[PDB]
Amino acid sequence: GPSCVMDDFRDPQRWKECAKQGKMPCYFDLIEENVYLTERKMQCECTPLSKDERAQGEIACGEDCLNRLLMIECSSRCPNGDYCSNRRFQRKQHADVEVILTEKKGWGLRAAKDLPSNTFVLEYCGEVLDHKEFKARVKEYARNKNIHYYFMALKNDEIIDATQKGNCSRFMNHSCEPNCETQKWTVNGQLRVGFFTTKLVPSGSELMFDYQFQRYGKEAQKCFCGSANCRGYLGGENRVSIRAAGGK
Amino acid sequence: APSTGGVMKPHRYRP
Ligand SMILES: C[S@@+](CC[C@H](N)C(=O)[O-])C[C@H]1O[C@@H](n2cnc3c(N)ncnc32)[C@H](O)[C@@H]1O
Ligand SMILES: [Zn+2]
Ligand SMILES: [Zn+2]
Ligand SMILES: [Zn+2]
Repeated sequence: GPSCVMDDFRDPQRWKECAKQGKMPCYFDLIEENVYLTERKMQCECTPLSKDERAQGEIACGEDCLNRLLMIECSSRCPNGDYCSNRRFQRKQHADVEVILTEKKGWGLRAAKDLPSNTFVLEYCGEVLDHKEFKARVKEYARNKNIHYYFMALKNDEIIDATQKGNCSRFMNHSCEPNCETQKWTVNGQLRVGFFTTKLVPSGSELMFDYQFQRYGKEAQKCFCGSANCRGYLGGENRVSIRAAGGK
Repeated sequence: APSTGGVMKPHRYRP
């Protein structure tokens, strides 16, 4: 099966040529941070590491950082400055991953190196929609007969839509026995969703999260995860309303 | 009458 590295999406014309030949996924607008469809877009207490502590391998803003424990990233004003290891989303400190074509789920994400447990993979970026916007896109994606869905609940009536604009996190497939999870992090007082490994993911293994999918559509998508505890369908047994799936 | 579609919901892994 074909595979491509994350740096292949930074070349629109090469990517478009690869996509006509089925060597890369279809074109999408690559973004580095969420874009709000409508205009509606804190020091920790870590004692600064000395230069010698940094040389010794000591970590800055590690497991005991008050910002990290609350899933808040540090800013440029962190007491540990440049050494701060709690700015992964801002610095784009992504896991080494590849976009691969799967047998029946479309494109997916795989580990290019062994990924330890609790490793930041990528941020789930996209166009942040309100409920009015979410409903207009529900109608359009149903009209176009789209196979793949890219709506992620963020907060209350707000949804991150990675259908047209996003990054390689939009390729992560569902598994009923997942090896990743979402985590909601605050960066500059703004909520963001990232994917994190839930276990030691060996190199070459596909990265997947439990979508916990709220299906509004009439027909359930069969789940091809292949787990022993497979639920059979993305979205389980019951169908929910467009208002409930949208977070209301 | 969407025949297909839904929303992914964030949640922490627990089981
Ligand atoms: C967020 S997209 C993931 C990337 C997508 N596979 C692609 O090729 O762009 C989610 C879509 O992938 C497919 N998918 C993901 N996980 C699946 C699974 N376990 N079984 C079947 N289809 C799956 C479904 O069409 C779903 O709507
Ligand atoms: Zn800190
Ligand atoms: Zn810090
Ligand atoms: Zn399954």
